Amino acid sequence: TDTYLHETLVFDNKLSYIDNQRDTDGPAILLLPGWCHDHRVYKYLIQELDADFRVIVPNWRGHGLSPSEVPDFGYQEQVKDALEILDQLGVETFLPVSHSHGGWVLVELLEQAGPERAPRGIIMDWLMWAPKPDFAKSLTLLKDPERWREGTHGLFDVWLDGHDEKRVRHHLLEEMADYGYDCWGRSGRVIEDAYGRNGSPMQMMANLTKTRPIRHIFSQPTEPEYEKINSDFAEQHPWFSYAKLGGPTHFPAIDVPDRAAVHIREFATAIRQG
Ligand SMILES: [Cl-]
Ligand SMILES: [Cl-]
Ligand SMILES: [Cl-]
Ligand SMILES: [Cl-]
Ligand SMILES: [K+]
Ligand code: NA
Repeated sequence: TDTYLHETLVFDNKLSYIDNQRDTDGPAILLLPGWCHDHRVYKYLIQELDADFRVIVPNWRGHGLSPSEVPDFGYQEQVKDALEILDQLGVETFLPVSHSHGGWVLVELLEQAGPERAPRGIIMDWLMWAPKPDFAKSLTLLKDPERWREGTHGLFDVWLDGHDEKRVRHHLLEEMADYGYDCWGRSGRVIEDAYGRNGSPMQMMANLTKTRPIRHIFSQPTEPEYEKINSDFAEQHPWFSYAKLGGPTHFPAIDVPDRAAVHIREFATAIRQG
């Protein structure tokens, strides 16, 4: 898998990124990570899509195999960083797919790149409603330099949802181990600011200048109340759809990769018929 790992200079910063350079018909699949983890979250999903698609996975600033402290930024910078990589690689049309709060990047990426470049988007397991007390409390903890690690552990609890999932545990306890408070504090502040200023992902997506097909595929929250906001938003908006995947954890890219692929392929094939 470290064949496709590349590094390049983006404005000030050196950013690492996956690229299989696969020469084939568009669109590119742009796999966007969330906060405080990297391309490794997508290693099983990359396997599913490798042969048939060109797959690109940009790591954010201070994210990668060797995490490093960097000056503050947010999702607007993540967008620019992603587009700069897309230019350097000479990629035109792409299908973005986000994990959790990489969705803020995805929904602003849709806005700036526009529907001819990015005609559709898949968001994975991303809390559609404005923060409930439990999650709100987590972000509070995350921002606190005294309790940030206690904060991440509270998330790992929720995310694993009482499951001894071998692969997702490896991601959280080994592949996210190196990420310190510079990331986690930053993610807390940006995410909280993202809800407050855009209201919610649903608000943000509905407020697009050019609305277009988006699908929300998720495995949690598992409650009937959460499906309902998803189906109510679906009723109300022709372009919105969703799929409940019934996988164990917060990371469908890892534990039900075959299923995540199936919805990406559907969208890719839909784009390929203009
Ligand atoms: Cl995230
Ligand atoms: Cl919640
Ligand atoms: Cl969070
Ligand atoms: Cl389309
Ligand atoms: K719909
Ligand atoms: Na567990």
